[PDB]
Amino acid sequence: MKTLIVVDMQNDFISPLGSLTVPKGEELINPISDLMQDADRDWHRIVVTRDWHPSRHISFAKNHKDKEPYSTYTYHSPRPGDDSTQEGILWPVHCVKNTWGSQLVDQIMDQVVTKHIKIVDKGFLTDREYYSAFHDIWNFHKTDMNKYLEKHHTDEVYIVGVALEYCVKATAISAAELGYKTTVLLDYTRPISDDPEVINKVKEELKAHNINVVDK
Ligand SMILES: [Mg+2]
Ligand SMILES: [Zn+2]
Repeated sequence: MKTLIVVDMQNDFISPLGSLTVPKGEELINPISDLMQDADRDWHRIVVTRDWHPSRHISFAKNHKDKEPYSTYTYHSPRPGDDSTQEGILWPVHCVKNTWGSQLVDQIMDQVVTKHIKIVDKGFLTDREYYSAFHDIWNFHKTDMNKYLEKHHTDEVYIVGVALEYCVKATAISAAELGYKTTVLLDYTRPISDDPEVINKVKEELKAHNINVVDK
């Protein structure tokens, strides 16, 4: 069956008042809300995801001496004895747990609360980045996502939300790797990068992982 995953539709990403606004992100609120309620889409289940960071999170530039937001940083595997590394971006503080910024945007939250929609939080471990809604960048900690999808007989995963080139892409790739027929509905996503070229690049990467990219 089909599960819709709505990725990180949170204030810090969507509102201009947010600390890490996705350009044109406000355009997604109503259409995604409509998508969630559209019976023609045959959603057996909907899952919404949230970045759920502590203020001391390793991904915030603020928590690093002599490093400013949007700078590059070398992350180190948290497993002891493992010494591999990954290139990453240090960010402005965003989606801190229990703050306005980490709240699902009103219109989505309203749906989640009244329809009792499953929430998956990621990014709460201080020591690592966590783009994918399925597991951290090391594939060390997993969320309950996969188990939830399995319980609910999911064979098709549809992904919408923000940011196209980060949490959306990472979640889509996880879903495909785990054997779900995965689709990204492009029109229901936005990149953080105000660069039109970024859309094409992601499109190609997704297709290379056998993920369907359609507009609507
Ligand atoms: Mg802003
Ligand atoms: Zn984040």
